[PDB]
Amino acid sequence: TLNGGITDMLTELANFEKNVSQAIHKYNAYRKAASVIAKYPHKIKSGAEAKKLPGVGTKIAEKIDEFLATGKLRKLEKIRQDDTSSSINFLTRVSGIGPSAARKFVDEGIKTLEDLRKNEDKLNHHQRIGLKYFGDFEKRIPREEMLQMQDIVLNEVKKVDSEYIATVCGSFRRGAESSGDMDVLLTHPSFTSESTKQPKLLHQVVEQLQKVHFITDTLSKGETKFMGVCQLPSKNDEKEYPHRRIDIRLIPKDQYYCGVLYFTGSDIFNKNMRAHALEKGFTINEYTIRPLGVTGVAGEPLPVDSEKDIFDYIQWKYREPKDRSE
DNA sequence: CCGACCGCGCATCAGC
DNA sequence: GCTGATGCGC
DNA sequence: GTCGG
Ligand SMILES: Nc1nc2c(ncn2[C@H]2C[C@H](O)[C@@H](COP(=O)(O)CP(=O)(O)OP(=O)(O)O)O2)c(=O)[nH]1
Ligand SMILES: [Mg+2]
Ligand SMILES: [Mg+2]
Ligand code: NA
Ligand code: NA
Repeated sequence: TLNGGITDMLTELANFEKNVSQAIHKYNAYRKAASVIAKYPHKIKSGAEAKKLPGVGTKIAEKIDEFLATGKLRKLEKIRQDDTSSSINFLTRVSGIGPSAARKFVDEGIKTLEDLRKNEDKLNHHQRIGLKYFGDFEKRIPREEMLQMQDIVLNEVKKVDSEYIATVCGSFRRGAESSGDMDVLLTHPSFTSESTKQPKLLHQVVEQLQKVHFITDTLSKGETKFMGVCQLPSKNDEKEYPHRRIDIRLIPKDQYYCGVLYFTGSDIFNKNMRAHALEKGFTINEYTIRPLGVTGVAGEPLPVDSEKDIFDYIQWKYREPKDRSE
C-alpha cells in the first residue's frame, strides 16, 4: 500500500462528509478518489500527479499537496478538535447508528460508549446488538477463520437439503486475507424468479445455524436477507473467538450470476460497473441486467449464463474477483 | 455550466 | 392494518 | 467533489 497517508486522509474526509455533514455526494467523491489512489502503483509525489487520476479533481489535489508538505490537513485537525463532530463520528461506528441517530444522541447528551450502555432503552434492536458486540465488530476476521466459518455454514446447509448451494462472497471471494464479515449467497432449485415453491426457505437455513449455536444474534430477517451475528466454537480453556457479522442473501437460482456479481463486489466496484452499465444502455441489479430505452424504461431481463456474460454486455473484459477490490 | 453521481432489503415511523 | 417515506445497511 | 457533454 503505497499512499496510505493520502488514502487514509480521504477516508477521514469521506467519513466526515457522510457522518457529520450528511453530504452523501461529497462522501462518494472522496470514496472514489481514495479507491483509485489506493490502486495506483506509483508513490504520489504531488497534487498535480494525483489530479491526473480520474475522480481526483482540483479541491482534492490541493488537499493532497498540503498533506505531503506537512503530514496533515488542518481541515481534518479542526474536525478532530470539534467535540460535536468527533462524537458523531464515533457513534456511527456502532452498527445500526447512522448519521441521523448519531447526531440525535449527541444532541441528547449521549456522546460516549458509557452513555449508550446506559440509555439502551433509546436504542432499537439492531443498535442494541451493535453496541453489545462493539469491540468484536471492529476486529477483522483472519482468512483462516473465514475458511473455518465457511465449513460450518456450507455443511450445516447440506443438512437442511443437499440441493441448497452456498457461495461465500464479499471480500473473501475477492481473495482478502482478512474480512470485515462473512457474506453468504444462497441458492435452491425450488426458488426461481417465479415459483415460491417452498416458503421459509431462508428461515430453514437460519434456524439450523441457530441449533448448532453458530448464529447467536439477529439484526434483521426477511425472505431474502438475514443480517446477524455468528461465533466460531473454541476448545477447552481456549479463549473465545470474537463475535462476527454474518450476512445471508437468498437469490433466485436462475439469477445466480447477477447474485455473485453483486455480492463479491466490492461496493465501489459495483457502483463503477453499474454506472458504466448505464452509459452503455443497461441497468444492473442483484437479479438482472436490463436494457434501457431513451425513456427511463427498465427493459426486459437479458440472458446470462456466466458472470462474464454481464461484462460483455457493458463491453468489459472479464475482471477476476481479485481485481474488483476497488 | 450543471446534471448525474448504483440499486436494493429490512426496520421503523408517520399518517390515515 | 396498510402505504409511503425515511434510516441504515448489503 | 468531480465529471461529461
Ligand atoms: N451495489 C452495491 N453493492 C454493495 C454495496 N455494499 C455492499 N455491496 C455488495 C458488494 C460487497 O462485496 C458485498 C458485501 O458487502 P460488505 O460485507 O458490506 C463489504 P465487503 O465487500 O464484503 O468487504 P468487508 O468489509 O466485509 O471485508 O455486497 C452497495 O452499496 N452497493
Ligand atoms: Mg463483506
Ligand atoms: Mg456483509
Ligand atoms: Na482529474
Ligand atoms: Na453504523
